[PDB]
Amino acid sequence: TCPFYKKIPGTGFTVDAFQYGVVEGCTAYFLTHFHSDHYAGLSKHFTFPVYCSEITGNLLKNKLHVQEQYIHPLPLDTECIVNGVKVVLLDANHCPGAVMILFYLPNGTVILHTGDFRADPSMERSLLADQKVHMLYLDTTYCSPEYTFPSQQEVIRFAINTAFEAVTLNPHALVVCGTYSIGKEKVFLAIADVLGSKVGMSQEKYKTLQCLNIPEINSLITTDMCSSLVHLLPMMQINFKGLQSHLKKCGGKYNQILAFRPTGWTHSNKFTRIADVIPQTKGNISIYGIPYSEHSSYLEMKRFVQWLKPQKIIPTVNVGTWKSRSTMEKYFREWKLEAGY
Ligand SMILES: CS(=O)(=O)N(CC(N)=O)C1CCCCC1
Ligand code: NI
Repeated sequence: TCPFYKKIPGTGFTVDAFQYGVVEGCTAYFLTHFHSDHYAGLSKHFTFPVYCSEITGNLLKNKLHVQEQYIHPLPLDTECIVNGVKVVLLDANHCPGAVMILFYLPNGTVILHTGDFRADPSMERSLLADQKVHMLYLDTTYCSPEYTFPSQQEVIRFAINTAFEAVTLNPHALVVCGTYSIGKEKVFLAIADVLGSKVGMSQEKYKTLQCLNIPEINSLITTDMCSSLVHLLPMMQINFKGLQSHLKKCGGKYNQILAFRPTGWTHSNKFTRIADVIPQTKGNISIYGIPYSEHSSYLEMKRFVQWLKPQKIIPTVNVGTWKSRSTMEKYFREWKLEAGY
């Protein structure tokens, strides 16, 4: 049974709704981004129209093997008509290819679905500036004031400086970065750039990255592990056992590992500053957890919503408990009373 918050009223449209079989009345299925909780259910046998970004379309075709005739890519920042309804895709500042969707309903209502997003003041000068939005379907992942983290720029500065220092001190150190989905590519690309290396990875991860329209990508990544001193591994292998095992396979080329686990928020944000972050260490292996978020902080979310001034908000994350739902509704009312809308 498809839940109400994945349906767009007054249309034949759903958003991120592929795990419910054939949804009654759905003439077009929108996909905001290529993360498994959102695409769950799509495969080579899907036979309905899918609307998405070009990058998402590349991943559907090459990784899930969806047939080309059912993939409908749309350009960003461009008014398009889909099954008689005007829509616009906007950059979500999430992972590559991720979008927000603006729907202009036949009755005059305007709906924004954020998909997953990291709110930014730059969104205040998109096509959102032009008109009123009545309903907002909101990525509420971190909708509580305890959720603080630094800018992406500050986290990358920390990672670059940390990696460059370690490898300049010991030229026989290897850098490893964890991954389990698309997103957060800047972490490993920025470290490899400062070290003058390509990023080495499996054939499967190389395939994924080749779908993302990143400029000059062939100059930045490789499947030749022996040529690279920055390696990507599955996130599950970023632990002392898994890294010890990987070091053995490198044939005495290296005598130290510096590893990075880009998490979302963790409780150590409530205590510590980014500059003060320290690794976990056992012998010649050190592991850094770095708070690189592709979701809005509480303050970023609050600013976006108080700017947009929607008439109704529908959360799309943390919807499963009465405590979470009550907490979110209390913040939405606070924000409106403070701003005066
Ligand atoms: C826009 S708001 O004031 O924050 N809001 C809560 C919400 N979920 O939109 C409600 C206001 C009263 C009518 C239902 C909507
Ligand atoms: Ni996501």
